[PDB]
Amino acid sequence: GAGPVDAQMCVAEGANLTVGHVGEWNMFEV
Amino acid sequence: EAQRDREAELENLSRAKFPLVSDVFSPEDKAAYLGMLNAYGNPGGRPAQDLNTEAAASLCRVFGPGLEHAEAGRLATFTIQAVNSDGTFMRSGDASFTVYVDPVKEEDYDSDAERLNQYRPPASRATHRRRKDTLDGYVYNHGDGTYTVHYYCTRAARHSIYVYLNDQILVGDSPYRVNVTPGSTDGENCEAYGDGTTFFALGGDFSEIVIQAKDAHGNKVKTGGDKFTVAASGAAKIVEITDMKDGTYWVKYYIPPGAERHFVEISISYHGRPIKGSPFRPRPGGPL
Amino acid sequence: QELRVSRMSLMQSQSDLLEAQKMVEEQRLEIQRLYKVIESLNREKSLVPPVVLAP
Amino acid sequence: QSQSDLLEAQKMVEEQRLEIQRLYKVIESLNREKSLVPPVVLAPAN
Amino acid sequence: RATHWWRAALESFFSMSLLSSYELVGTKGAAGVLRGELPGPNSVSLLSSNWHDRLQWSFRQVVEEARRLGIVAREKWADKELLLCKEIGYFTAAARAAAVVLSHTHPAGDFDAASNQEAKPGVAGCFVEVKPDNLPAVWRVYRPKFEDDKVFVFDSLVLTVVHGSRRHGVSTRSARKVYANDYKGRQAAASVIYQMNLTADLFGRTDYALPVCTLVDYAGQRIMVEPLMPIEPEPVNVEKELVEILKKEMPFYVQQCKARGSEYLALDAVDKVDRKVDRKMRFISKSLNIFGCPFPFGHSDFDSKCRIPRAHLWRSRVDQLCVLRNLQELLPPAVIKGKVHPTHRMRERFVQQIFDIPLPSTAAAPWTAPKAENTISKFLQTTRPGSGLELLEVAHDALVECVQDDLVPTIEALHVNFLDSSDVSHALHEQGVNIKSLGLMYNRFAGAVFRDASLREMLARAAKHLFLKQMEVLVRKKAYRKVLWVELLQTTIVALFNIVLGTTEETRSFWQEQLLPEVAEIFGVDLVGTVTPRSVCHPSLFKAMEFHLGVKFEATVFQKTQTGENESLFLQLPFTPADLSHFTSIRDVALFPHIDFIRNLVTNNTLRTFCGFFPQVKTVVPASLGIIRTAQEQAERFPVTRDISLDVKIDQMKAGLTLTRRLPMVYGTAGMASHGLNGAIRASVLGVAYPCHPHCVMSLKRSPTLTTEAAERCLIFEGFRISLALFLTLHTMVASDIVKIGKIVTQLAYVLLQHGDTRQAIAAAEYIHTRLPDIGFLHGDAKLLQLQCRAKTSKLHSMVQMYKELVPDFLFFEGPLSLRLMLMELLIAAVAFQHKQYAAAIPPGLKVYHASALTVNPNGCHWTGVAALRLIGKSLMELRRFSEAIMVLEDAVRGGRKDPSLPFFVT
Amino acid sequence: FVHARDFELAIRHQQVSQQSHEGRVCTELLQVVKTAETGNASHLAGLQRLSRGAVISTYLDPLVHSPIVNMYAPDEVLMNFLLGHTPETGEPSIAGP
Amino acid sequence: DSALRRRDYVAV
Amino acid sequence: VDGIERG
Amino acid sequence: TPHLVSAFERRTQGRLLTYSFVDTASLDEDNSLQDIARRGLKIPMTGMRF
Amino acid sequence: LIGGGRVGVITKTELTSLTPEWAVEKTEGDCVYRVKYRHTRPGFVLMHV
Amino acid sequence: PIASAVEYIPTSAEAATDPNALPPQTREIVARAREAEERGENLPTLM
Repeated sequence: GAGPVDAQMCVAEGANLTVGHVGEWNMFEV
Repeated sequence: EAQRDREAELENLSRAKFPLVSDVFSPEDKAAYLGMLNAYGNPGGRPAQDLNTEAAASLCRVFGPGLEHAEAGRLATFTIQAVNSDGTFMRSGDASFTVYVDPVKEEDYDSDAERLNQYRPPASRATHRRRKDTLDGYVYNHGDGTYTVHYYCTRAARHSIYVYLNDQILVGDSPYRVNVTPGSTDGENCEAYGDGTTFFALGGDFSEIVIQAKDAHGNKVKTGGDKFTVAASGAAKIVEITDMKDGTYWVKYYIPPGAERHFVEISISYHGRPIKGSPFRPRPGGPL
Repeated sequence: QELRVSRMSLMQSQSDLLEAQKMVEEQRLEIQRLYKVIESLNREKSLVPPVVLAP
Repeated sequence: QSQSDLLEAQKMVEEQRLEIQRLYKVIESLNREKSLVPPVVLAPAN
Repeated sequence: RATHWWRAALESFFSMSLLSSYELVGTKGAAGVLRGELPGPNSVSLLSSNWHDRLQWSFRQVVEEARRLGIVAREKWADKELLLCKEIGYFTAAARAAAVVLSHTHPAGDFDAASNQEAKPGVAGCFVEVKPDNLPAVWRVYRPKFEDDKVFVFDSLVLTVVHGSRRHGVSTRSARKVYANDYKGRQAAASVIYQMNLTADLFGRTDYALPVCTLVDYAGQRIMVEPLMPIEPEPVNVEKELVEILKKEMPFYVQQCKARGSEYLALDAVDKVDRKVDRKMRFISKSLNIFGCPFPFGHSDFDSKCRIPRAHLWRSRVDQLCVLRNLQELLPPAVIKGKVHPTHRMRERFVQQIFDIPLPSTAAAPWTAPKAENTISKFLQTTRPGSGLELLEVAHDALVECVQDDLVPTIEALHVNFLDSSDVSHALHEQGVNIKSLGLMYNRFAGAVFRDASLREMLARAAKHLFLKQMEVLVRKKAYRKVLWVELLQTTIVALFNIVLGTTEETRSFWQEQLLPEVAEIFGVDLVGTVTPRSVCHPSLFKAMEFHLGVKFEATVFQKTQTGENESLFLQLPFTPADLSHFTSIRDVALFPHIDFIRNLVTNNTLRTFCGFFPQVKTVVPASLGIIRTAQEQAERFPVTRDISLDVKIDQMKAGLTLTRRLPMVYGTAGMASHGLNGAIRASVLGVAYPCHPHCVMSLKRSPTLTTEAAERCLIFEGFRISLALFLTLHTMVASDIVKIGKIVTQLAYVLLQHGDTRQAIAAAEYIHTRLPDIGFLHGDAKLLQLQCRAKTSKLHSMVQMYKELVPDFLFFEGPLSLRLMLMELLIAAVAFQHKQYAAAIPPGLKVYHASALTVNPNGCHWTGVAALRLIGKSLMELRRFSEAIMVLEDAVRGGRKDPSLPFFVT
Repeated sequence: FVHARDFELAIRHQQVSQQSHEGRVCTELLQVVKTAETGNASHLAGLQRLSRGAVISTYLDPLVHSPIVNMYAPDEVLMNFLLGHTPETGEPSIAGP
Repeated sequence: DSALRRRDYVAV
Repeated sequence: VDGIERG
Repeated sequence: TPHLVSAFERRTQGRLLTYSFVDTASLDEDNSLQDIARRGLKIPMTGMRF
Repeated sequence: LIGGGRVGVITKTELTSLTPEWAVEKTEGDCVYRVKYRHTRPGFVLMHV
Repeated sequence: PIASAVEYIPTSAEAATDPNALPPQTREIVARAREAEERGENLPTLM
């Protein structure tokens, strides 16, 4: 039952969501 | 059929030539190699009778760092040396010194264990009555009078170490008190209590997932200083993570005003491994 | 709206700052001191062969 | 500003720890090698 | 004859007489005592049937005699050590014999098939499969680790085919790795057991036989061949037996350990039953550097629902010895962030020679060490670990740091190799890093030749893993009963080689969606979108893929398009099953030994049925023998280079990087640039001495008297020659190696070439490039001897002949930017400088300078770049082109100024 | 379908050899000398005969290569039309229906 | 003809 | 090419 | 620096090389001479003329 | 060369450019988006996923 | 050239935080190490 994709239930997970690094690639998942 | 050696001698020139060390190496050079092997190989390799005496009891020493402290799920070792009744030391090593460890809490010794030793044939009868938690320290004999013990006893209690000679008589100033406590903090058994496991607060007031650190086996760790990676995936923002330095940690989350219908979860976790109840899913507190 | 960083307590944010800057001064003083042993071994001429005068 | 300096601080502790790790490797090797140096032998000509 | 001391070894490699269980040819070891005692053909043999008897008898001979001392007694200890490895080589000869014909007669275990379609007839009939209803005694001691695995008993050899497990989720790829570190556990044990019996120090209950197993690989089957222990008096599990007595001596201590993790944790208290058993296990735990019980009996890392047989140490009655079985959890695993990987295992060299802190067994094994390890080397990397998972996290972070700062700069400063498929898979393994960590080295490599070598190695591995995924499908469906298995095996090879390397669109599309994602999910580097096929399309990738797949091609692959005094080699790019190798010529008979014997038994009484594959054989010779350890510890106390001084070590720390640790290393310290004739140019630039770096040692004491009265070669030379000589003879009588045998000889001939000795290095070279196969760049290295050997003893014309052969050989097999080419050009310019041609040294020396900036250290200069620019500046000085000499020497000054890894003497 | 490789060859742009007629017949006929010396019958149908459609005479008498000698053998009819044009056959095609 | 690659990948 | 053909 | 020479050679393999001048005062301040010795005259996303 | 961490400071550089290079690498059937980003400056910004 | 006078001897300084802006706990620790260099036990804390 895929249906539509609700925005509110889309979650953001990762270790670099709130921390950053200048000049290096920062990764997170959605 | 009488060949044996007179067909073995013709076969070690074809298909069985076998270069040996004497064949490969000249005689002058072979003394050089074999001389070098001296340093480079296997670096590790009826007059009468007089008397017989036993260890007494009160004079035997029980020195050891384990008889004063323990380490989480690890060895607790102390050395007992048998002493002759006058003061000299028995450097022969023939004395059994059993160690029974009693965590200090009818009301739970043994039941099954006492029927095993109702007789315990009387020359060597058992004297200690086995508790709900006696943990037999091992009796490694060094063959020179010294005996190392290895025991293991989890609970947060003031344990009493008992030492018996030939499993008959108490030794030294037994029982010795060790302050066995909770140990190193791991994941898994850590438990979260409060209203943050359940209904949160509308309007961004706050919510609270106070967690209690636990060691590997049951006990509650009460030494602050560790770190708990608390993920805030969803419409949750971890405000504080403060160490209370008595084992409890103090973690917030708040839902913004206007985003209470969203997906909110909290993922408190130690190094790699989560805790009991993560990936915690709080529900809206007030109606609608 | 109210940011999550602006509604935290001033006490714990500052206390974690002073304890972490204390650790910064810990590591700096260790760096000073291991470099003191480094400049010791280079400059005191102990990484040089000693000399023997045989006849 | 306290939070930006705070996340500054764990990175500075991590970078200083890596420089400590380099220094402990050099110190250990210099101390171990400073017994095996071959001493030089000098002899008169006449 | 002179050459005899290396020739007799390699000739013995070419004649390793194929023996059945009853056959005992020889008058030296087991064949001179046990001959004609336990006879019988295959029909009556099955049980016991020598092999295990022959191997353990020779193991009893080597331990009995090394106890005896004396110079005459230890000479004969030297023979029985080679006789033991000759006996192991007899086991491996039958290991390749049984397993290769197993694949032909019983494809994928089950007979049926389109081959032998017609009681099973032929040589297939002599194979007796065992289910748990046929021979239940065999099923007990030798149970397959997974369910799809079939076990065949032939002569006295248990052949466990690897096929994964369908139901449980274990692929045939993952099953091959769990069988691989099961072997690595037995190789780990085999060194420790040999040492434990060797030293004096510590009806003896546990007797600890030599663990012997071979992982022969013919076309991705992973046949495990083990000797059969005597099973007529069905072996007592020593694990059950030890804890049953312990349960009848301290019943309550066993139960308390049972509630802890398992009843086998009480086995740390086995002194109560036997003093001998407990102290012997203390030695195994100390040498392999493992906590508590040395072998993982009670605890496992794989989940319990997947029924995987744990460690057993079955002891029999006929010969009264316990053999080690199922040691797939002996090595400590690698944990990345908290998720445990039980397929991946840390190496022997990391556990027992790098990380001196003991390591746990699986993970769920409870950590038990009472804060006695406060600070040692690597000092636990702080953070105070509390359980087994955190200690393995400390160990894996130590292995990441060791592959980052201790393996990358050692390879970058030449030293080892890292050049041609094998010795890239050996430099990783013996330095202590698993081969699956190569993705981390790719990101940190700066030079072009090392980056392209790692990229080639990962891509050659990845095409192998797609080959194993495809045969997972071909066994998933039952197609080996419809179509003929041999040509289905061959047609997968030609389809794969055409789809990976080619000049069409379907090879670029295959790289974009299947090959590069395979590299990403194993070596852990996202290379999709950068490693377009026109960067490594050179047939170096074809050679590395050739070795790692176990398939051989003919010399008709490499033709040439000469256009006047050159070769200009090329490869054709239709691949056919016809281009696959038929083992007839003298160069490739020594890659599938006994081609003429395996021919006669699977044909007729049962040409396009043998073509292609050869068995990759991975035997278990213990790395603790007298010959093995003597050559090893001589190679660590006499290294190639310890640099000019110690103040340059402090300079490299200043505004630079960490320090490199290199470990003892017997073979593979080879190539040019270390102790070839370019080692003389390197020594002149860096300020050191080339032969035997600190000195030219000719005596044993500094004698003023002798020098005052003074006012056949090096002792290091004669010692390392005579230790590597018997090192060569041992591995050749082992046989079963092929590529690393050639790696012993090319290392040996580089050392002969170092201290003069031109004629012996000439003869040792010509053996390599006429008789040994073409599976590495072994024929590139063999002619690489000849150009250096002629260079010492003048011979300028044979230099030019040898040079024009290997210039098209190196532009073709390594590309236009090569380490071997740049060193070769520097040697030609050096010879041109010696004989004072002056001109015609600028054109070769310029090609050194245009290459050395890119191929090694693009962060700035190299000793090859400095030697190149100095040769150009000297030559332009004496040809009176004085203005151009100003540019060349001043450019060397500016580049070499602000650059580490070059001493003060260079700048 | 028999010459299925050369049909998909005519979709390619090819490379024009920068040599004379004597330079042409020098280089593939030097190639075939040592491809013959390496042996094997696999090369025999591939390049050992297919490269022999290269005469070393500019003049050709018209009683050969006539418009009616393309009657005795149709293989060179297809070879001179399908971008061979007087100047590798190892890719098989699965013969299923 | 590399578009016949892509169109055939859409087809069977 | 004839020698290969009758080889 | 040889870091920038090796990076330039790997990029412009097969291209053509032109000598050109650029005014440093008209250059943006981030391409100061100290930073040019480190990075190698970084190009802004709008390009730079020559 | 502004003061601590470029936090709370909005010059022309925080107004006109403010472009961290970002990309997304969605696979061919998973439910997971891999998002990567890097920026030239330190500071204090709001990300709108 | 240039006589070896005492003002031409190279002198080395060091980065140190101003000891009026530091908190008293870090002031105690920094001063403790600076008294420990007269006492001579500034050998590494591990070994």
